[PDB]
Amino acid sequence: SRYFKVTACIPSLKRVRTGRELQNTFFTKLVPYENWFTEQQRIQKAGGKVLSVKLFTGVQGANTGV
Amino acid sequence: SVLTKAIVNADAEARYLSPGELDRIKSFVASGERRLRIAQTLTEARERIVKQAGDQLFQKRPDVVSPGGNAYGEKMTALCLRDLDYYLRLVTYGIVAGDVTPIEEIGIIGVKEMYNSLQTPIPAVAEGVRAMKNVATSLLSGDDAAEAGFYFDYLVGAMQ
Amino acid sequence: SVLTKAIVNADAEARYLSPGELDRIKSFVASGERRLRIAQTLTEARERIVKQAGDQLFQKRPDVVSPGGNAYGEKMTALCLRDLDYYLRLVTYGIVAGDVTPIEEIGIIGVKEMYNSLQTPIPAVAEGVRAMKNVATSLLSGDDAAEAGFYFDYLVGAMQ
Amino acid sequence: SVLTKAIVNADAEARYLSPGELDRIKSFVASGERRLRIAQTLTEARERIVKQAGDQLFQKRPDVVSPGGNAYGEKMTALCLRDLDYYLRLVTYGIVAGDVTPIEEIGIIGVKEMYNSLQTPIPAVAEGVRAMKNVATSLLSGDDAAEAGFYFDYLVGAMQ
Amino acid sequence: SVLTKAIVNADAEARYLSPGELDRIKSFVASGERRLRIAQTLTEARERIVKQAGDQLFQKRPDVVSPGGNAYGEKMTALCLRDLDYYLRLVTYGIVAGDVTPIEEIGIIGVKEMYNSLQTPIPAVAEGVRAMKNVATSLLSGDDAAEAGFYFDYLVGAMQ
Amino acid sequence: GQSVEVGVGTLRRQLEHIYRIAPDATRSEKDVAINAIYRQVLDVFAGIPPSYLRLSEAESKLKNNEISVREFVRRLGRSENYRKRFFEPYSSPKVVELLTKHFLGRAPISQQEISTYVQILGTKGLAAAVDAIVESPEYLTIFNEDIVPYRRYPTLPAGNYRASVRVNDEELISQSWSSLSPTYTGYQYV
Amino acid sequence: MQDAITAVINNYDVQGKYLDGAALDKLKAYFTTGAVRVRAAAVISSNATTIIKEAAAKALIYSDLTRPGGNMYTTRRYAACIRDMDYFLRYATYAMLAGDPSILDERVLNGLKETYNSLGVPIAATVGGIQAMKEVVGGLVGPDAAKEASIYFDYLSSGLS
Amino acid sequence: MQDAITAVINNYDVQGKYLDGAALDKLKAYFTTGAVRVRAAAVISSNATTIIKEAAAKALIYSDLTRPGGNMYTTRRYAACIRDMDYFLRYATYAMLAGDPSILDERVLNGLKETYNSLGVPIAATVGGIQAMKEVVGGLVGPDAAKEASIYFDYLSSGLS
Amino acid sequence: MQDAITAVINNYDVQGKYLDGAALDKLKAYFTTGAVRVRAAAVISSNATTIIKEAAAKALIYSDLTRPGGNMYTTRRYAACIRDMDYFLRYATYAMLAGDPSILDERVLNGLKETYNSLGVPIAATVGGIQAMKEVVGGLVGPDAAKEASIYFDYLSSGLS
Amino acid sequence: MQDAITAVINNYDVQGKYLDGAALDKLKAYFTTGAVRVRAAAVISSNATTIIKEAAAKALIYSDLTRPGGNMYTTRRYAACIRDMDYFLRYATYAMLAGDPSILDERVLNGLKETYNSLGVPIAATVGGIQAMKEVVGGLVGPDAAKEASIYFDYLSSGLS
Ligand SMILES: *[C@H](C)[C@H]1/C(=C/c2[nH]c(/C=C3N=C(/C=C4\NC(=O)C(CC)=C4C)C(C)=C\3CCC(=O)O)c(CCC(=O)O)c2C)NC(=O)[C@@H]1C
Ligand SMILES: *[C@H](C)[C@H]1/C(=C/c2[nH]c(/C=C3N=C(/C=C4\NC(=O)C(CC)=C4C)C(C)=C\3CCC(=O)O)c(CCC(=O)O)c2C)NC(=O)[C@@H]1C
Ligand SMILES: *[C@H](C)[C@H]1/C(=C/c2[nH]c(/C=C3N=C(/C=C4\NC(=O)C(CC)=C4C)C(C)=C\3CCC(=O)O)c(CCC(=O)O)c2C)NC(=O)[C@@H]1C
Ligand SMILES: *[C@H](C)[C@H]1/C(=C/c2[nH]c(/C=C3N=C(/C=C4\NC(=O)C(CC)=C4C)C(C)=C\3CCC(=O)O)c(CCC(=O)O)c2C)NC(=O)[C@@H]1C
Ligand SMILES: *[C@H](C)[C@H]1/C(=C/c2[nH]c(/C=C3N=C(/C=C4\NC(=O)C(CC)=C4C)C(C)=C\3CCC(=O)O)c(CCC(=O)O)c2C)NC(=O)[C@@H]1C
Ligand SMILES: *[C@H](C)[C@H]1/C(=C/c2[nH]c(/C=C3N=C(/C=C4\NC(=O)C(CC)=C4C)C(C)=C\3CCC(=O)O)c(CCC(=O)O)c2C)NC(=O)[C@@H]1C
Ligand SMILES: *[C@H](C)[C@H]1/C(=C/c2[nH]c(/C=C3N=C(/C=C4\NC(=O)C(CC)=C4C)C(C)=C\3CCC(=O)O)c(CCC(=O)O)c2C)NC(=O)[C@@H]1C
Ligand SMILES: *[C@H](C)[C@H]1/C(=C/c2[nH]c(/C=C3N=C(/C=C4\NC(=O)C(CC)=C4C)C(C)=C\3CCC(=O)O)c(CCC(=O)O)c2C)NC(=O)[C@@H]1C
Ligand SMILES: *[C@H](C)[C@H]1/C(=C/c2[nH]c(/C=C3N=C(/C=C4\NC(=O)C(CC)=C4C)C(C)=C\3CCC(=O)O)c(CCC(=O)O)c2C)NC(=O)[C@@H]1C
Repeated sequence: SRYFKVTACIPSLKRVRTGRELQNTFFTKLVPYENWFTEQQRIQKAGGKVLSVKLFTGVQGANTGV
Repeated sequence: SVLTKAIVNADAEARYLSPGELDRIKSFVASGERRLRIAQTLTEARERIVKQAGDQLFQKRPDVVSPGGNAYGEKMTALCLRDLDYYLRLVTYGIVAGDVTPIEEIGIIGVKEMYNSLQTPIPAVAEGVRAMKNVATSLLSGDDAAEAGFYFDYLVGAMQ
Repeated sequence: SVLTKAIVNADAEARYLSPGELDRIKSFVASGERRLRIAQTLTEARERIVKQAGDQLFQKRPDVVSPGGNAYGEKMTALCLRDLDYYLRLVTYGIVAGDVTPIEEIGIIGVKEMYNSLQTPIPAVAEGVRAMKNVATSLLSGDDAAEAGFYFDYLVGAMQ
Repeated sequence: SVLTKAIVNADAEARYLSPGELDRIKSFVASGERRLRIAQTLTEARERIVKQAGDQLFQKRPDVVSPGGNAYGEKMTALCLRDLDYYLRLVTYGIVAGDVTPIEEIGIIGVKEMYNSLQTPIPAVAEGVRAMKNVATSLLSGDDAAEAGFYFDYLVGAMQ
Repeated sequence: SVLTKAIVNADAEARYLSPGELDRIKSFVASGERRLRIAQTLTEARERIVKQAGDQLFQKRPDVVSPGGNAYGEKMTALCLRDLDYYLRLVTYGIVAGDVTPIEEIGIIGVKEMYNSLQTPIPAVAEGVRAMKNVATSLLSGDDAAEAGFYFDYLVGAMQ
Repeated sequence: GQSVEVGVGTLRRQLEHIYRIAPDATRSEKDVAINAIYRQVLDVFAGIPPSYLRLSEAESKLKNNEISVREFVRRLGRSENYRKRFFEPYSSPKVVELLTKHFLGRAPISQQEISTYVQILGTKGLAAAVDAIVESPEYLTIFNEDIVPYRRYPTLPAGNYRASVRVNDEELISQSWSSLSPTYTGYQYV
Repeated sequence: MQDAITAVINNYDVQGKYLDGAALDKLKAYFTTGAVRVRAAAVISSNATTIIKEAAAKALIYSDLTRPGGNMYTTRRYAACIRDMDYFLRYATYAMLAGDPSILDERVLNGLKETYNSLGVPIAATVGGIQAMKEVVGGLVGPDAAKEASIYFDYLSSGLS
Repeated sequence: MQDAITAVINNYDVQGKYLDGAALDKLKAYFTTGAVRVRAAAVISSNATTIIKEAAAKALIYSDLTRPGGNMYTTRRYAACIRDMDYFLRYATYAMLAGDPSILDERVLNGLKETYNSLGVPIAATVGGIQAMKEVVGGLVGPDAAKEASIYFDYLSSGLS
Repeated sequence: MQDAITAVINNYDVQGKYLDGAALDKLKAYFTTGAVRVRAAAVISSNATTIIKEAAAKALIYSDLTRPGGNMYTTRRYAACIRDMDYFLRYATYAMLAGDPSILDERVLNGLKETYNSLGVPIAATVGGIQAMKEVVGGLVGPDAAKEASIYFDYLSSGLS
Repeated sequence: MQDAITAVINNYDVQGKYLDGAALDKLKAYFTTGAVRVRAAAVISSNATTIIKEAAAKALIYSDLTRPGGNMYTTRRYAACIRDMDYFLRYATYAMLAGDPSILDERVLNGLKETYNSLGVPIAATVGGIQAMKEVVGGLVGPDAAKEASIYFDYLSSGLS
C-alpha cells in the first residue's frame, strides 16, 4: 500500500497544557494513503501547518498494486 | 492475483506462507494455462460480445436510450458501449489473475460515485454486464463458462 | 479449516465471499477425499510411526533419556512418546482440515511456555517431529508425502 | 390473588370487607399493570434464564450430573431443566397474582414427597432456583427485581 | 507510604520488586523509628505550633484579618487556625508514612478549587504553612528538622 | 465515618501512567511503553506480550520513530490477532463495546455511538471501525499521538462512570477466542 | 466460528480419538455437498440486493410498519431494517458454505432478542422477513441448493423467536 | 490500595485524631516485621518460576485437567493456567510487603469468580494450586516469613472459593 | 434531548398529522415565555459561582459533612461536591431555556441514584443543596423567571429522591 | 506490492490494450517456473532458523562486531541483527514466489540505507550476511531454484549498497 511521510506543526490555541506536548506539536510520521486525507484535514482544523508531504512507498499513477 | 493475496495475508501475520496457502498457489499455477485460453477466447470475441450485449441491454431498458435517458444519442451510446468494453477487458484480466483484485482496483472502487456524477443508472450498467456474461457463456465451453461466470457475477454484485 | 479461514476474512471485510476465495473452496472440496485417505493411512500406521520416531530421537539425543535428562525413566519416556502421539494426531487433523489452524490452536500456541515450565528441551521435541515425518513419508506415496510434509514442517517451524 | 386473601379473612370473621381491606384491594389493582410488565419481561427472557441457571447449578453441584446423580444422562438433564422452567413459570404467575398462593398450590405442597420418591436432592433444586433468581434479577430493573426476588425467595424457603 | 509507591510502580511494569526498590524499603523500615519520634514531638507541640504560626501569618498578612479579608472575625479566625491544624496533622501522617501520598490525598487534590469557592487566598495559606514550618523547626533537632522540612516544603509547593 | 478510599478512591488514580515514547529514550524505557500499548489494546493483563502476539516490524518502526504511537495503535487493530481474539468471537454490538474499552479506555457513551460503529462494521472492514476510533476527536483530545491509551473512567457523559467501571473492573473477557478443543465440564477436582 | 470439518475434528479431539472411518464418512458427505454450496453462494451474492427488495415487498412494505407510527416509519428506521435484512442474508450464506449453524449463534443470534426487545423492534415481523428471503433465495439457488439454504434461514428464524 | 502504615493513618484520619502512642506501637510492630518481609520477597522473586513448576507438579499436572477434555488440556489453556498462577504469586508478594490484603481485593479478587464461572475454569482446582504454591513458598522463605506469607495465600484462596 | 417546540412536533409526527391551530397555540405560549427565560439564563450564568457558594454556605459547609468522617471531608471530596452542584445548575439552566424537563432525565437524572449509592454520597443532603440553589437563583432571576426556574430545580430534586 | 502476473496486467492497463499473445507468453513463462518456486519456498521456510545460523557463523559472529565496541555487541544488538537477517530471508522468499522484486523495494529497501546510516549499522557487513544467506539457501533449494532465489538476494544486496 502507498504510504505518506508527513511533517507538520500543530499549535494548542484552545487550552494551555502542563504535560509536555512537544511530540504532538512537531510530528514527522508515516501515514497510510487512505488515512492521510482525514489526517490532513485534522491538522488543518487544528490550525496546524503541514510543512512537508512525501509519498514514502508506492508508485504515483499506478493503476494496480495500489 | 491469488499469489499477491496470499503474500499479503502472510505479511500481516508476519509468518512464512502456510501449507494450505502454498497448496492454493500450486492449484492456481496448474489452472493458469487453462485460464489463459479462456481469456484469449473472450478477447477474440470481444467486439461481438460487446455489440450483442449492448443490443440486449437496450431492449431490456428502452429508457436508457430515450431522450430523457443518459445513453440517448450517438455520442452517449458510444460511451455506454465503451464502458461495456472496459468491463470486459477487466474481466479478462481477472481470469488470468485468478482473483478479482485487479478488476476491483480499476473498476469497482468509486464506481458508484463516478456514475452518480454522470447520472448513469447503476442497475442498467449491471444489466449490461449480465448481458455480456450470457453472450460470453455461449462462446465458452461449459466448464470455462463457469469460471468466467464467477468474475462476471462479481462485477454485477459490485455494482448493485 | 480452509473454509473457516475464508469466511473469517470475508466477515472482517463485511463482504460476500470473493470469486477467488470461492475457487479455493472448490479446489479444497475436490482435494478432500484424497486428503481423507492420507490421514487414514497415518492413523493406521500411528503406533509404529511413534515407536520408530522415538527410537530415532533417542539415538539422535542420548541426553534426553539420561539421568539428568527430562525423558529419563519409564514414566517420563512414556510421556515423551505420548507427546509425539499427540502431535501426530494433530497433524492428521490438519491434513483433513487443509489448514494448520486446527493444529495451531491445540498445539503451537503457548507451547514454548508449557515446555519451559516442564523444562523439556524444545529442540529435541522438534527433532522427534522431524523423525516422525521421515517415518510417515516412507509409508505415504510421494505426492501424498509432500502434502503430509507441509503439515509436519509447520510443526517443526512452530517449535523453534 | 390478593383479593381472594382479603375475602377469605372477611368470611372467617363473618363480616363485610373492612374499608382498610378494600383500600388494599384498590392499591393492588393499580399495581397490577406494573406487575404484568415485570412478568412479561421474565417470560421473554425465560429460555436464557433457565439455560444460564442450569449451567451455574451444574457447576455448583458436579454430583447431580454424575453417574450416581439423578440429573445424569441427557433424558435426566432435560427433566432437570424442565423442572427449572416449571418453577420459573410459577414465579411469573405469582407476580401477576401478587400472592404466593398460586405458586404454592402448584409447586410447594408435596414437593418434598415428590422429590424424595424421585430421589432428587432437594437442596440442589433450591440452588437452581437461587441461580435462576440471580439471572432474573440482572435482567430486571432494581425495583422490579426486588418484587421478583420476594417470589423467588419464597420458593427457596419452601424447598428447604 | 513508601511501600505503596513501590508496589504501584512494580504493578505498572508488571514485574516483581526490583532489588533497588527493595533496598529503599529496607532503608525506610530502619528510618521509621526515628520518624515516629519526630512525629510524636510535633504532636505534643501541636497546639503551640498552630498558635505561634497563626500570629506570624497575621503579622505577615494584616489584610486577611481585616474587615475585607476572609479570616476577619472570631468565627473566621478560628476556621483559619483549624485549617492550619489540619495541615499539621497531615504533615505528621506524612513523616510516619515516609511519603507525601497520605498528605496528598487528604489535602492537596482539589485544594485550589475548595479555597477558590471559599475565596480564601491560596498564597496566605502557603505563608501559614511556612510559618508552621519555622516554629516546628525550632522545636525539632537539626536533622529531625530537615526531615520535617521536606514535608512542609511539599505542602507549600502544592498550594501556591 | 467515611474514609479516603470510599468513593472513587485513591487506587484508580496512580494506576494510570501517561506514556510517551522519546527517540533518545533507552530501550528499556521504550519497551515498557510498548508493553503497555499491547497491554491495553490486546488486554494482556499479565502485562508482558507473548512473542506471537507481538508485531516486530511495527515495533521496529516505532523504536526508529518513523511511526507515532497513534499509528502503532492503529496497526494493532488492523492486525489479525485482534480480529482473531475480539471481532470474530463476539457479536457486532459487543465488538463495539470492546473497541471503546481497548481504544478510548471507556464504555460506549450512547446507543447512537454503538449504532454508528456497528454500521461501519457491517458496511466496511473491522479495520475501518478501528481507523474511525483512532481518527475520532475524543481519542485525539485525550491521547493525541504521543500518549499510550489508558483506562480513564470519564464521568462527564451521564452514566459512563458506572458503565466504565463495569467494563474495566468486572467484564474480564469470558469467551475463548479459539473454537477448537472445547472444555468438558467435569474433571473439576484433581 | 466453526465449520463441519472442524466440528468433527473437535468432537474427536475431546474424546482424544484419532479420526475413524465413521468420522471420515461425515467429512466425505460434506465434501460432495461443497460444490453445490459454492454455486449457491455465488448466486446469492449477485442477487442479494434484489432478494432483499423482493422480501421487503412481500412482508415489510405497504404495511402498518412503514406507515407513520410503525417501527419502520422514517427513513432512518427503514434503512436500519434493510441493513438488518442484509446481515441475515450474508450470515446465512456464510453458514451455508460452512455447513455449520454455529457462526449464526456466535454473531447474529447472540443478544439479538434482547436488543430487539429494548429497541421495540417487532420480532415476529423480522422473522416473517427472514422467511420471505428464504423463499426468494430458494428460487434463485435451485432445489438441491434450496434445501441446504433453508435450514440456515430456519435456524435464524427459530433463534429470533 | 492500602498498606499497614496507611491503614493506621486512615483510621486516625476518620476520627480526626492526631497519631497516638497506641497507634505508634502498631506502626512500630510493622517496622520490625518489614526487614523479614523484604528478604522473603527477594527469595520469592528469584524462585518464582520454580515455585510455579513445583506447585503445578503437586496439583495441576498428571491429572484429568491436563488429559484431553480437561480444562488445562491444549497448550493454550496450559499456558493460561500457569500465567494465572504467576499473577497470584506476584500479587501475594506485593501484599506481603504491604502488610495489607487490600491490593488482592482490588486487583486479583474482584470479578475473578464470575470470570472463572463463565470460562468454566474449576475454582477448587485453582484454589488447590494456590495452596500448593503456599507450601512451596513456605519452605523457601523460612518459618518466620512463612507465617506472614501464608495469610495472603489463604486470603486469595478464600476469595476465590 | 427534547425541547417544547420539538416535543409538539414529535407528538404530531407520530400521529402523522400536519400542525394544527391547537398545536400552534402551545408553540405560541412557549414563544411568549421565551424572552423571560433568556434573560434568566444570562443572570444565572453570570452569578453561577456565587450561587454555588451561597448554597453551600446555607447547607453543605459548617456541617458534619465537612468535618472529618463526613462525605465532603478532604479537599478531593469537597471539590467533587461543588463540581456536582455546578452540573445541576448548568443543566437546570439548559432545561429552563428548553422549556422541557427531558434533558434532565436524559443526562443528569439517569443512573445518578445508583452512582451515588455506590459512592456512598448522601442523596438527602444533595437534594438539600439543590433546594438551596433554587432559593438563591429565585432571588437573582426575579419572580416571573423564578416560577419557571423552580420547576426544573424541583424536578431534579424529585428524581434524586 | 506487485507480482509478475499483475505487472503484465498493469503494463497493459496503462496502454489500455487487451491482453495479447506476447503478454500471454510472459504469463505462461511464469506459470511453468511457479511449481519450482513453491517447492523452494517450502524448503526455505523449514530451514530458515538454520540458514540464519549458518550465515551468521560465516560472517557476523567470531568477529569485531560481536566483540565489545562492535555494532552487534550486547544481547539487544545481537538480537536485532538476527531479526533483520530473518526479515531479509522472509521477504526474499516472498519475492521468489511473486516473481517480482517490487515487494523488496516497497517494504525492505525503502529508507533502510538512511536508517542504517543514522544507527551506525555497517552496510557492507550486512550485505556480506545477505550474500552468505544466499549461498546457504542455494544449496538447500537446489540448482534450478537457486538461480531464481539468487536474483532476489542480489537485489537486496544492491539496494543496501
Ligand atoms: C516565554 C519565556 C517565551 C514564550 C513562550 C511560548 N511558548 C508557546 C508555545 C509553546 N511552547 C512550547 C514549548 C514546549 N513544550 C514542551 O513540551 C517543551 C519541553 C518540555 C517546551 C519547551 C510548545 C510545544 C508550544 C506550543 C503549544 C503549547 O502551548 O505548548 C507560546 C504560545 C505560542 C502561540 O502563539 O500559541 C509562547 C508565548 N514566548 C515568549 O514571548 C517568551 C519569550
Ligand atoms: C518427548 C518428545 C520430549 C519430552 C516430553 C515430555 N512431556 C512431559 C510432560 C507433559 N507434556 C505435555 C504436553 C502436552 N499437553 C497438551 O495438551 C499438549 C498438546 C495437545 C501437549 C504437547 C503435558 C501436559 C505434560 C505434563 C504432564 C501431563 O500430561 O499432565 C514430560 C514429563 C516432564 C514432567 O516433569 O512433567 C516429558 C519428558 N521431554 C523430552 O525430553 C523429549 C524431547
Ligand atoms: C487560614 C490560614 C486561612 C483561612 C482559613 C479558612 N478556612 C475556611 C473554611 C474552610 N476550610 C476548609 C478546609 C479544609 N477541609 C479539609 O478537608 C482540609 C484538609 C484536611 C482543609 C484544609 C473547609 C472545608 C472549609 C469550609 C467550612 C467548614 O469547615 O465547614 C474559612 C472560612 C470560610 C468562609 O469564610 O466562607 C477560613 C477563613 N482563610 C484565610 O484567609 C486564611 C489565610
Ligand atoms: C454535593 C452536593 C454532595 C456530594 C457529591 C459528591 N459526588 C462525588 C462523586 C461523584 N459524583 C458524581 C456525579 C455525577 N456524574 C455525572 O455525570 C452527573 C450528572 C451530570 C453527576 C451529578 C460522580 C459520577 C462521581 C464520581 C466520579 C468523580 O468524582 O469524578 C463525591 C466524591 C466521591 C469521591 O470519592 O471523589 C462527592 C462528595 N457529596 C456530598 O457530601 C454532598 C451532599
Ligand atoms: C545484522 C545483519 C546487522 C545489524 C542489524 C541491526 N539493526 C538494528 C536496528 C534496526 N534495524 C532496522 C531494520 C528494519 N526494521 C524494519 O522494519 C525492516 C524491514 C522489515 C528492517 C530491515 C530498524 C528499523 C532498526 C532500528 C529500531 C529497532 O531496533 O527496531 C540494530 C540495533 C541498533 C540499535 O542499537 O538499536 C542492529 C544491530 N547490525 C549488525 O551488527 C549487523 C551487520
Ligand atoms: C415520487 C416523488 C417518487 C417515487 C416514490 C415512491 N415511493 C415508494 C415507496 C415508499 N416511499 C417511502 C418513503 C417514505 N417513508 C417515510 O417515512 C418517509 C419520510 C417521512 C418517506 C419519504 C416508503 C416507506 C415506501 C415504501 C412503501 C410504503 O408506503 O410502505 C414507491 C413504490 C416503490 C415500489 O416499487 O414499491 C414509489 C414509486 N418514485 C419515483 O420514481 C418518484 C420520483
Ligand atoms: C427489519 C426486517 C426489521 C427491523 C430492523 C431494525 N433493527 C434496528 C436496530 C438494530 N438491529 C440490530 C441488529 C443487528 N446488528 C448487527 O450488527 C447484527 C448482526 C450482524 C444484527 C442482527 C442492532 C444491533 C440494532 C441496534 C443498532 C443499529 O441500528 O445498528 C432498527 C432500529 C430501531 C431503533 O429505533 O433504533 C430497526 C428498524 N425493524 C423493523 O421494523 C423490521 C421488522
Ligand atoms: C490455573 C491454576 C487454572 C486455570 C487458568 C486459566 N485461566 C484461563 C483464562 C482466563 N483467566 C482469566 C483471569 C484473569 N483475568 C484478569 O483480568 C484477572 C484479574 C485481574 C485474572 C486473574 C481470564 C480473564 C481469562 C480469559 C482470557 C485470558 O486468558 O487472558 C484459562 C483458559 C480459558 C480459555 O478458554 O481461554 C485457564 C486454563 N484454569 C484451570 O483449569 C486451572 C485450575
Ligand atoms: C557458557 C555459560 C555457555 C556457553 C557459551 C558459549 N557462548 C557462545 C557464543 C556467544 N556468546 C555470546 C554472548 C554475548 N555477546 C554479548 O554481547 C553478551 C552480553 C555482554 C553476551 C552474553 C555471543 C555474541 C556469542 C556468539 C559468538 C561470539 O561471541 O562472537 C558459544 C559459541 C556459540 C556456538 O554455538 O558456536 C558458546 C559455546 N555454551 C554452553 O553450553 C554454556 C552453558
